[PDB]
Amino acid sequence: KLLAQEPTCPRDADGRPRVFVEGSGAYLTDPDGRRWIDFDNARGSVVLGHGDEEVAEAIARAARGRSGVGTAWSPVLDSLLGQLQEVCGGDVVGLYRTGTAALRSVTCAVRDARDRSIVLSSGYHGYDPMWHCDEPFTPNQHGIVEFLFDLDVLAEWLSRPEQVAAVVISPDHMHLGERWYTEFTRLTKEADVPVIADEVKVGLRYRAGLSTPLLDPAVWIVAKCLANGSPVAAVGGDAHLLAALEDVSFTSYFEPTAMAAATTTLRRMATGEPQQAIRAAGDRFIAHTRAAFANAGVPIDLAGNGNLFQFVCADDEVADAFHAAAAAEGLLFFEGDNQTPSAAFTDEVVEDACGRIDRVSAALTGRFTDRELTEESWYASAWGAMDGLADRPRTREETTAIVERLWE
Amino acid sequence: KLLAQEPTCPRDADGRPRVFVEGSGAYLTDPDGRRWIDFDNARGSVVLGHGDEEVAEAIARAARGRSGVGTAWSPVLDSLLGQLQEVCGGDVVGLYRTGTAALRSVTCAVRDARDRSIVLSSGYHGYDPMWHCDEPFTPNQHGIVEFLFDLDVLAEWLSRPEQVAAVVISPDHMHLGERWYTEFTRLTKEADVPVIADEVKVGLRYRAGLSTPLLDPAVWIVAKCLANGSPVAAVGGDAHLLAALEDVSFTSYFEPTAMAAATTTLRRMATGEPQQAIRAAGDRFIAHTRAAFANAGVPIDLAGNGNLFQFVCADDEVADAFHAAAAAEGLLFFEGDNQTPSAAFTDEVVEDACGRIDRVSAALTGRFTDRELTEESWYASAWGAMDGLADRPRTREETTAIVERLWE
Ligand SMILES: *Cc1c(COP(=O)(O)O)cnc(C)c1O
Ligand SMILES: *Cc1c(COP(=O)(O)O)cnc(C)c1O
Ligand SMILES: [Mg+2]
Ligand SMILES: [Mg+2]
Repeated sequence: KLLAQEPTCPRDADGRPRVFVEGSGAYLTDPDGRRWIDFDNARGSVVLGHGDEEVAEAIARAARGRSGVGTAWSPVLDSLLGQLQEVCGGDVVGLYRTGTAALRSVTCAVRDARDRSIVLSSGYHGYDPMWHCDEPFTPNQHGIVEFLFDLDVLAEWLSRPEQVAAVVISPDHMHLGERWYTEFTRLTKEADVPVIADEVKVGLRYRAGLSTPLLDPAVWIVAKCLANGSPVAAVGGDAHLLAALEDVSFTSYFEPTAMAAATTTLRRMATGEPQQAIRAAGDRFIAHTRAAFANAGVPIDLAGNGNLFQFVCADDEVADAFHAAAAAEGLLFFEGDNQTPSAAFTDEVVEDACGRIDRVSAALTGRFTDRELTEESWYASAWGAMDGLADRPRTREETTAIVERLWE
Repeated sequence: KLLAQEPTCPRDADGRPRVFVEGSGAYLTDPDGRRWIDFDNARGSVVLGHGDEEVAEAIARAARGRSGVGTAWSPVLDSLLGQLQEVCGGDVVGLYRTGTAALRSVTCAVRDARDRSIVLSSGYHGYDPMWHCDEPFTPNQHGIVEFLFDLDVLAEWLSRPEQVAAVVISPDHMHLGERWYTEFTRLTKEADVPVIADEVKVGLRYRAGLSTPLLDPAVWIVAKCLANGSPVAAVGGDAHLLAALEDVSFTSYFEPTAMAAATTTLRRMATGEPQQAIRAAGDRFIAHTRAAFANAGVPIDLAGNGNLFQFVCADDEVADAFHAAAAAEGLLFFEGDNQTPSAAFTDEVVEDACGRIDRVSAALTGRFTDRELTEESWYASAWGAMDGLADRPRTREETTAIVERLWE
């Protein structure tokens, strides 16, 4: 009753936040002592695992003042900035406390440097009201045009390239492939319009770097993979587009526990070793689950890979039944959105999770055999998880019909 | 070089950041092993002392997953929200990662609820470009009117109150007295315009509550005194003005180390005991330093009190020489701004700092004896530390002259 905000979090079927009292690695414990396997992982920001020991020891030393103070530049900051530039590229780098703050700051800075008013956007960029819009494909009151990853609309807006400050996208790799990224980059290069790659979710997710070499971002942002859940985001890119960042400073800039979390995690994510382990383990879970449902006649498929995947259900009634059965087995999925295992999702947790999925599959068998995964199923599922239109062959008239069906 | 941002931090006379390796209580150690006394304390957010052990134990346990996980609601959140409402009041509360994010979100929410576009503002509210303006006393492109704590200008804008959504001020108590606040509240009550009290700096600074009962804020924000430097800011107040906060959610919302720091610190700040201890110790330092300078003919005075004070120097050459001498003695002041001791500024540290000040005063003696603090000295110093005009008697035409002198 006291909270004015509505934070995104796991909720029961009555909409009440699920409470978890502790976590370790891949397991959460609820107030009754029941253990759940976490695939949500603070919306994909816990990539090493809850309570990771190396990060925990670094945070504890930082909390005791051993690794610098919030008052001043610390011996480890240069190494953080240098590694961010080595891994992600760019002339210059910047730090923020949320993805939302980073996205607003760089978008305003790029727009100011470009002295142009229109920003073409796809994907979620945070909670700030500058991104709110009543309708797609037209400018909101902040000059932002949502284009739902539709390249026909993008091409039309880029046909008047001089009024476009930038194109900002949150890259998705479950439903957008090589053809989409090749054409996206072709259009933006042709228009000579800088690209802001919002990689808050996919930067460092798949490898020690940004998510695809088919993008040539003028500015990038990463965050969820950077600090095992501690509140750090980073940006980098062309110096002149980020000139306005000279005005950015905030009180907790040098706070040592955030710095310990980001440096310790980035050093490990820069080895590529966590992403390779998660990919293998998550891929085994996906393969098992896809086969389990298909053999049981359960109309649920999967998209994505071990690092980041989603469930595709025939309809919302199947999805509701799936989520209720998953919760009953102690599987904690980010409902309707993307599942992101951490490095604590090891071979033994995979076996546990596969066993829980066997019980989920048994619980759904015979209930929805008549339902089919349709083109509509895939569009609706993708929309819920990557905030726009899947790259599936479609006509322009179908684009309109899908958007009218799925908007709001 | 790599950093696109310009974070506020202690810098040498060439503008290079000073590095500190570790800190404990009130003492910092530099790369050469020299011990410095911190009066900056992460811009006033370290109020218990660097590496406070009780906070460090709470942070370390949270870092091991023992006190909730970033994935989900945990009991510590319920306790923090209740503590905030108990100490600061209000219908509802919200949490943010910086003061800047809190001020932008609250201001946007209040403007939306009030369905009016003009916001009257004094004081610093964070780094967001919404606060930037070319000129005081006129609306910027976001509808914000800077009025530099001038009540004649405020009265002028409030004489046509229906266009005014809110008045947001960062209360200063070094240069604005009880009569300023009585008239401010009289004017805003008369206009029936809600007040947003940006208490990011002074909330809980002087006692276990907001900074003055002479203000009647519809919405408050606190942060620097909340979490001993960990990145937490809080807001609260009238539910209808904060309705838009339902749209606020961010990935690290449930991050456990931040909540551990905030609950542990707030528990102590709620007793009023740290603020009383700091007041006493800082007052002893102020008294010693005022006399040391005055008795040596050094034209530097102090304003404020033990919780929050500043140096008032005759001119910029005196200020530069003072800062260089202080650094040479290992005194770390927030240059040109406010000094905010922590609860680790105990009798022993007071004695050490007073001896260091004796050497600063010795280094300055005989260099500036012929100079005096003028009204210009006081306006210039106050402008640098509290971001507007001191409450000194002046005409409307004199307001114009001071502002023309001091506006960048
Ligand atoms: C979550 C997310 C953001 C916002 O990050 P916060 O830290 O939650 O503000 C921005 N962009 C993308 C692509 C995201 O997934
Ligand atoms: C420092 C400060 C802010 C901004 O807070 P950050 O956490 O630095 O963004 C806002 N208001 C006041 C009064 C401040 O002193
Ligand atoms: Mg989503
Ligand atoms: Mg200041």
